[PDB]
Amino acid sequence: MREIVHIQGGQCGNQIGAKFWEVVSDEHGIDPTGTYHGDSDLQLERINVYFNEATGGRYVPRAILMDLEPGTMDSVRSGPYGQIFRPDNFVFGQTGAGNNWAKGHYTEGAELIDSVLDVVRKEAESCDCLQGFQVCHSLGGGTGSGMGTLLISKIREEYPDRMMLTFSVVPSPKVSDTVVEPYNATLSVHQLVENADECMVLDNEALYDICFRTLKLTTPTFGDLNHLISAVMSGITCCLRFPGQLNADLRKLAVNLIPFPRLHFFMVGFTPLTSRGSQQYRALTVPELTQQMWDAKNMMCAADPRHGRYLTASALFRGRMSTKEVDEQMLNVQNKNSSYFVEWIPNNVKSSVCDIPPKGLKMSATFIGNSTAIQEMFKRVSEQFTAMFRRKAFLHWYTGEGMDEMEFTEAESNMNDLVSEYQQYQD
Amino acid sequence: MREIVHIQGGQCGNQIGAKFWEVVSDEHGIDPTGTYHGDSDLQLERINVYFNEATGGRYVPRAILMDLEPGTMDSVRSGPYGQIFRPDNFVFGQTGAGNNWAKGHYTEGAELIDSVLDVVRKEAESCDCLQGFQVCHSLGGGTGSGMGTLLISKIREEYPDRMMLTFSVVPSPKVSDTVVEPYNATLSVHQLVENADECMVLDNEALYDICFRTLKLTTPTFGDLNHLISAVMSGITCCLRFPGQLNADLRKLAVNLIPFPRLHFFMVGFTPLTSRGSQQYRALTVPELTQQMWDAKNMMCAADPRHGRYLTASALFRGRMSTKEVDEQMLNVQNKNSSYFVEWIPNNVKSSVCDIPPKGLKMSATFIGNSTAIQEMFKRVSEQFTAMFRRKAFLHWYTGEGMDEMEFTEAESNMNDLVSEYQQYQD
Amino acid sequence: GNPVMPARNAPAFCDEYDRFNRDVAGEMNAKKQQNLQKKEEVYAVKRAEQ
Amino acid sequence: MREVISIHIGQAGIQVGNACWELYCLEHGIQPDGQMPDAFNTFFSETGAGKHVPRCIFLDLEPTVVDEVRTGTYRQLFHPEQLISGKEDAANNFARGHYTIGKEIVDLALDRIRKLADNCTGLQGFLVFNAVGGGTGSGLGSLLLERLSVDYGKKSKLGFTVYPSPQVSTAVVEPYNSVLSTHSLLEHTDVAVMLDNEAIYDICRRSLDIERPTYTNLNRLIAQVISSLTASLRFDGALNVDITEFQTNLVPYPRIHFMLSSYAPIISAEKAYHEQLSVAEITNAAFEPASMMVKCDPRHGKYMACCLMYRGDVVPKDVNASVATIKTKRTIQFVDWCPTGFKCGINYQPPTVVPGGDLAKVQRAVCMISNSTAIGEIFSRLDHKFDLMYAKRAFVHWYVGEGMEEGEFSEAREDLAALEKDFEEVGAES
Amino acid sequence: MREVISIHIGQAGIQVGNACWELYCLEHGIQPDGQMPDAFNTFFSETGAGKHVPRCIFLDLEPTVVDEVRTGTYRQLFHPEQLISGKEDAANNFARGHYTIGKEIVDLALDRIRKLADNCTGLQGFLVFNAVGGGTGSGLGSLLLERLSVDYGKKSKLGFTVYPSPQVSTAVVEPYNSVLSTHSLLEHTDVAVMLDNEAIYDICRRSLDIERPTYTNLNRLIAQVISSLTASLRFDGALNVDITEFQTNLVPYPRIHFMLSSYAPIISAEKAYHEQLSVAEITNAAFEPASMMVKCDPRHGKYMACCLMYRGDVVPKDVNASVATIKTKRTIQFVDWCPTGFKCGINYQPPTVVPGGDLAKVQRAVCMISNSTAIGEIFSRLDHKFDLMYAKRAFVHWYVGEGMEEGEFSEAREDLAALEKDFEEVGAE
Amino acid sequence: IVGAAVMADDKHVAAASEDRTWSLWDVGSERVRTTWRGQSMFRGMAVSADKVSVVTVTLDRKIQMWDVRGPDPRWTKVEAHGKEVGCVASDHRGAAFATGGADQAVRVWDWRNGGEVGGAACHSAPVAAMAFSPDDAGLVSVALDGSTCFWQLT
Ligand SMILES: Nc1nc2c(ncn2[C@@H]2O[C@H](COP(=O)(O)OP(=O)(O)OP(=O)(O)O)[C@@H](O)[C@H]2O)c(=O)[nH]1
Ligand SMILES: Nc1nc2c(ncn2[C@@H]2O[C@H](COP(=O)(O)OP(=O)(O)OP(=O)(O)O)[C@@H](O)[C@H]2O)c(=O)[nH]1
Ligand SMILES: Nc1nc2c(ncn2[C@@H]2O[C@H](COP(=O)(O)OP(=O)(O)O)[C@@H](O)[C@H]2O)c(=O)[nH]1
Ligand SMILES: Nc1nc2c(ncn2[C@@H]2O[C@H](COP(=O)(O)OP(=O)(O)O)[C@@H](O)[C@H]2O)c(=O)[nH]1
Ligand SMILES: [Mg+2]
Repeated sequence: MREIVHIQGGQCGNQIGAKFWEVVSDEHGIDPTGTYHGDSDLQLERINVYFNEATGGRYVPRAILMDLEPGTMDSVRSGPYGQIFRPDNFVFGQTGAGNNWAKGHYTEGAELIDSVLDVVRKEAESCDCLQGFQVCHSLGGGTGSGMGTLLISKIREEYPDRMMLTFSVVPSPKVSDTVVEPYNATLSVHQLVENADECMVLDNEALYDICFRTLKLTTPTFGDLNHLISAVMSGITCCLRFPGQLNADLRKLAVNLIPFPRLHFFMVGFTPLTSRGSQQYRALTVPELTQQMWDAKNMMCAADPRHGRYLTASALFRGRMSTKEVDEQMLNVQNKNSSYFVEWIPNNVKSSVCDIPPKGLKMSATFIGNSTAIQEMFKRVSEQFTAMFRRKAFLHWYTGEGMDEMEFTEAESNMNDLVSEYQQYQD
Repeated sequence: MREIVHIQGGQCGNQIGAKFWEVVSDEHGIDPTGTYHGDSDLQLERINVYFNEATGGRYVPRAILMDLEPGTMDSVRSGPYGQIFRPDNFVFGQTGAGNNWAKGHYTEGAELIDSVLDVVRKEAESCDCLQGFQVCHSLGGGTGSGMGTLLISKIREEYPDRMMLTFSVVPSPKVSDTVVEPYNATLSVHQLVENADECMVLDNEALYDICFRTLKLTTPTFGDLNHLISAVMSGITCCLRFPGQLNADLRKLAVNLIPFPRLHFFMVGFTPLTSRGSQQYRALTVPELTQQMWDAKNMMCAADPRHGRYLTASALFRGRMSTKEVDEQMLNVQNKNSSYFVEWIPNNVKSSVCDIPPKGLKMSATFIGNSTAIQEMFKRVSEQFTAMFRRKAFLHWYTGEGMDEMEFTEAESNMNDLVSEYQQYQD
Repeated sequence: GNPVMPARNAPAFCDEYDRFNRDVAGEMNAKKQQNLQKKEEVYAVKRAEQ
Repeated sequence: MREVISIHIGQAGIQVGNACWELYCLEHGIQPDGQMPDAFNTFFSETGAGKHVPRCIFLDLEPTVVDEVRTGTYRQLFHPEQLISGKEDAANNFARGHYTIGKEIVDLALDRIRKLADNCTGLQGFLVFNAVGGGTGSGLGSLLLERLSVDYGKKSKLGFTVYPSPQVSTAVVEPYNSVLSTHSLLEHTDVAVMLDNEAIYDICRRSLDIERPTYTNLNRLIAQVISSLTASLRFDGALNVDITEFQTNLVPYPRIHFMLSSYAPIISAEKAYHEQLSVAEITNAAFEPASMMVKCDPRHGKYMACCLMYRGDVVPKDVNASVATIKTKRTIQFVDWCPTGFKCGINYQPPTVVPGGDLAKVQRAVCMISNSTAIGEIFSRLDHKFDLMYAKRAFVHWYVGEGMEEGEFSEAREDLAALEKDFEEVGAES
Repeated sequence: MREVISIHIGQAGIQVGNACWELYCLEHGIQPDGQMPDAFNTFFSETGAGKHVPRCIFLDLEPTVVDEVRTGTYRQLFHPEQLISGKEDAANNFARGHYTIGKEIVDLALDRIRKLADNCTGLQGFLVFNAVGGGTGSGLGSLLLERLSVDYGKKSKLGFTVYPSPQVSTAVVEPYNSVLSTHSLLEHTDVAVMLDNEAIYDICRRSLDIERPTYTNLNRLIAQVISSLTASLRFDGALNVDITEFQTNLVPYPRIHFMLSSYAPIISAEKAYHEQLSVAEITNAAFEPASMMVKCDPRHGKYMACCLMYRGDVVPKDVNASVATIKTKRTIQFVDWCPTGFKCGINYQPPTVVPGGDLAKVQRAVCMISNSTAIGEIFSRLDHKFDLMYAKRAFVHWYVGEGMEEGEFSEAREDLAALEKDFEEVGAE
Repeated sequence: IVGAAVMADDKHVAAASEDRTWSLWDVGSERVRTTWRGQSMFRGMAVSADKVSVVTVTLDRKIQMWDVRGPDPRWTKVEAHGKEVGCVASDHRGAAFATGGADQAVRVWDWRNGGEVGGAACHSAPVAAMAFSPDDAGLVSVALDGSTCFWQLT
């Protein structure tokens, strides 16, 4: 009876949850209309984690879709699997952020957060024993970045004892969609280290590389990249929804991953990825899920895990597998390359087995990694931000909303303290 | 009640052991299933010497089969009478010696020598009183030679008062199955002198002489050589398993055939080896057994008994016979050619009469003879060893496993110690 | 199509009935017994050939 | 009349308890519905007419392991109030299992224990199943064992606890929760039997020829050890042994109450046809270091006291010959101040095999529960892992903010440090 | 379990690889689609249910031969990312295949090798296939063999290299690529088996009466040689010979690992009826110099050690009787430090006949791989061609400009010169 | 509870519910005889002539016929994979067997082995009921809407 209240942030958050709620509905056997056409009783036992019982056998998500431009709301609602969401949960603005982190956080965020926090309170008070609020948003834009992280702020003093599983895509070194990406990312990380409980870091440039290399799909869209993050957002809360030989919910994962309160950014990955030319020639076994689990190219962050030591790690195994093969493979990855693992923690790897695999798969696993290698992606965004700020570039668009330049200096301070504290555990 | 523990090593020992356990279980009346189907009561009186009674009346042989190549124990399961063996005693390796004495004795054989001693200790303590340990293996190989002599060294140190029987096949004069035979043969016989209580030398091209000249087999199968070996090994343990007028176990044979401790290398031969064409023309009588027993072409070693004088001898007679007429053949063979018998041992021949003949055969005999002519096939191997070692050829595959060149000079000098002490009795 | 979902002819795929069964020890016991019976059959065939 | 109450704490305890009561129903012929088509008194309570309810409580804070029992094949067996659930799990936190979310469920647990103790006339002891590596098993197990010591004095409590293995483990804060649990199971648990997952995986891979062992195949033989322990409570025998009688022989000193367990004839179905299982043969295999249920090498230490549990066709003569040969064996060793060392128990019931299981049908069995000085290296290895984590203050902020103070780790390690030195002090010759 | 990982490098590597895997699908009954309608474990790895995939990688810098496998008759047999292709070829340049373009593609090669090593339980060796006359075989074959020594230590590596002919060859810069390859495969390959195209040309004309043979005809009976020397692991026999057994019974010294090759019965369909293929005749036919796979004269030198691998209906008496006659002949000569010089391996599986091939169905076959001091005349003849090359610096600007320093020409020159001295001193009595 | 039927004797009842369970109980001593479990929730049961089979159709589009002794499904058939499978009933002679699904179809099977005899599709809505005439002349099989269907047995 530990439920999850989902928060959707901006353009990226609405589309990433348009496909996320499609996955778990087909996983739970819920049709696009909303009735239960599922075929067995393990689905019905845990629907309360994500959906709500309604009249007539309907199942509606605890999804609070919120943004500042109604165009994204029209796309998700009119598309397939768009009728499951509650119409009154479709709160939205009219002006739009316009890539301005200050606008999404100060000027037009003010008259919309009070509207969306009432939907949060209505959703959170109705359910019985909260586990945490899951939020998916972006750090490059302003609709889901400035307003999304302020939703994390105001929800934190109101519910401090609950979890906060935030998913954040970050700006890329290789390809930049917007110009103010270094400004919006660094100002959102400052609000994320102090407020969020644990952070799962995603990025677009790794997802293009994963789809090109592993999946052999030479022209990815936003469709197949969104379905990869949806395949992992399901994997984190897999043990809540289904029984297993060794269960692990969100607070199992936080205590075994972060040793210190500020080291709560992670890297994620999904194991059984294969190209259509390679499906008939690959066998699903725990030895080969494990080797694809720890591969550097399989991870979904720009930071190469070979550079930085793994401080802690966890494994979310799904399917019918023997726990000795889970235990021996994770022991084997600790000893063959012990130089890649931190020395003042023995048995860095957490493991847990969920007895229900995802839709159409024999076995699957989801990796979470607290590595010190992720300091290089915060550093790279930081050096993007410092180059712009020394010449006062694009700051008049930010100082016009009451945000003085004094807070930019301290936003870089703990930005550099995050990469300083990650570096001193590496040595 | 005087139990014999059989241990087999390598491809040769398992193939020798497979034919050995077929012959013994046939004359005991034991089917490949495991039950008893005999027609006489004499078979069940002394059956614990080779077979352990199990639940349900099944008899399981007291055999420990070892090899570093795992596919060879699949060949003994595939062979007939292959399901009588206990699956627990089938200790197996993974790598394989590959005709290397050092790989079987130090590097790769050490990881398996703990489990072989584990089942030998379990098997010895199960029976009431041990009578000895019987091993059949090779000296030219790497597993039967390397891992075998380490096992013989280990079980002699742990169990010092128990007898030792090595039916070790030795490299051939004429044609050799492998190039590195003298390296393995000299190192094996160095460990055999101070460990084996008595050794029984067999040669493959002496067995081919039996199958061609005497048995008139135009195309002898490789398993037909093991039939001749199994006929002898069943004959050495004849007096233990069956009553007779004059009984003689393996210890009474040792105390009569071994005048001095290091001279424990014998050559043997089974007597009534007749072709099917000449089966009807030969009278199966005691004098026809005796003179055919002492013939040079019967003996299964490349060393000719005519070259050097007999030191001692042993005869093991089975069937309906007369004690006087058996004994007068032994006095006659010591006087008609007295130059081939040593002078300071009167009555060089020991004889035992057993009352139960082999199944389907009216009367048989087995010879064991300690001769000073057996140095001809040790000086020959020393001739092979001194050629290869002087130019230090084929040695990097031995020195890479830990042993140095000084261990080669140990076996070279100790080989030349045995042929020195044999030679000075020929004079 | 669907990226992580296989294509109905792969070793990775399960039916909707198959993905919700949970007897790991039972299925491994059944596989062990079937493998031992098949090994006995292989040994019998090799014995007949020899 | 004789009865025991088997309490199960956390994810490990319920899955052991699922396998335990599966085998207990087969031993007494009870169908899973609870109806049998006087040997059942120690475990089951004859309720009304034709209904047998187990004497157990299944408490866990996480619902997911408990509702599987509420839904599965054994849902009709257990009384609905006997299975105790909570809203949220302890989440690998000893402080959460002890202080914050363990206090609102410890009061309801004693209520079910009191009503179960009122039902049984002669209560013989308590069997606690838990894992010290987790939060609910260690933390809530600490609170329940603390309350049962105050509430029920002098009563036996038997610690069948699961312990972190040296090389194989599945959580990061297992050194923290296990050291804190050792501060509690000393002063409260009367006799504690260590259980280690990796030693069973050594048994499952080798003795049973199961290449892929899991927790279900693990628990089926752990359920056999506890069933073999209580065999004389339910069936007759030549030399009956009771729960309060193990305490009079296996703990020489009050602070030495850790037991190593072993089960002798663990043979698969296909291997059982050839092997002859004699009483002397299985007794030799019971003392093998590979056949121990905890990752220890008992050759390292000296045996203080040993107890043997024979089931099936065992005459009292071949047990006396078997213990004579195992006493004279040089590779085993007994401490000099305990000249006799053995306690022998014989039960006439052959062991029962679970359907679809792994162990073969056998006529004889040994369950050895032994106290040795090789259990010191269990605590020494955990002390090294705790000190290596506590030096740089890792994961402490989770424990501190959930009720504890910082110095509670110093008390628990210093308590375990005294538990390290007294094993060597007792085992030293005089 | 016994397993090998066969890596194929270069145009000769894929073409022999495409021919040998056709042969390996015939002994085990594997269909071209990949479905069989425990002996197959050493070559084909069981993935899922019903599918058997080869344990090979096909790496080549030129994508015009790799896609032929990807569009030919064996599209469904191979795992598609096992076949590694490149943008452009090494262009007969050792320097290009070792320094310029071979550096980026070797990382993908070790990635796929790491998958194959972890998948199979027990390795037994790496089989290599390359032509040292070409840029990819010399260059990329060198860099791959450098990596396998530092990743998988003390593991046996088997060399099967197509070596340049004395008389007729298809390259001009073939002295350069061959010399630089032998400097790297001396200390890396544990077993090296030379193969010479004009020797196999001479076999096809006489023994097989094919007046116009192509590369397809040459690769088929080369595939029979590789299949015979691995036939003992696949099929049970009286005298099993292992991959690890080959090193321990053929090389007396760690730098002398070059061995000849000869497959004994090479008979067409029409000639099979008139020839009584007895074991004494084929064993005598194996030691005949015109049946050797390398254009060398073993009468000039002396055999250091020999190996014999027998397939089919061979009893062990008449293999011992046939090698008894061999040791008595004075035309064959043995070194005085190796009196017993044979290793005999007997299997019970007759060789399989390919559809449309020229080798007829036979009962008994021999595969003779032997070390000899006459092999030193192969390197000495190519010593003279490289010295004529490097005397006035022809075709060097393609090498020096593409990464490598010209000092490595003399370093590989001196190494093969020491190898010439080493063969001439081991043969001295 | 979905399906229920008296036995051949009046002393015993049988039932089949949505808890993935079905059972045979005693009227006199109101306690369970034995309990059979399944892997999906049931949607109907029927009892053949004289004890030989008890058949149950589930949510997961499958028909499972059972023998009362030897607890294992004697024969399971996956069928009508378009939509759900709704209701069943038994012939009194024990030679025929009706099946209805959420498809537009009705099916006729045999108790010994599943062999399709019945027609393709007449009714509009998903099925709700069955039960052949006591002389095997016909079958009134009814849909979910206001539609009844009369069938003559071939
Ligand atoms: N012997 C045995 N041990 C188990 C089994 N399942 C889990 N464990 C052990 O339990 C540990 C996990 O901690 P637990 O105490 O079970 O977790 P929990 O009971 O859910 O407690 P919380 O996680 O705090 O809610 C693992 O390290 C295992 O060693 C089992 O089936 N058998
Ligand atoms: N026996 C045999 N030899 C071949 C075959 N294919 C190529 N060769 C040899 O290879 C030589 C040509 O050089 P290769 O190594 O094949 O050239 P490559 O592999 O394409 O390497 P690059 O030219 O750098 O791309 C020829 O002289 C042949 O002797 C073949 O199918 N069978
Ligand atoms: N994976 C993924 N990324 C997206 C999607 N839509 C936008 N993005 C990323 O979001 C970044 C810009 O965010 P933006 O659309 O401006 O967020 P907004 O402020 O809500 O409009 C770009 O770098 C995109 O790569 C999507 O559907 N999937
Ligand atoms: N008489 C006989 N000799 C054998 C048999 N098997 C092998 N040999 C001989 O043993 C020698 C090789 O020993 P091998 O089996 O390779 O020993 P290993 O490699 O150490 O296990 C060869 O000379 C064979 O002639 C057999 O069944 N009977
Ligand atoms: Mg838990």
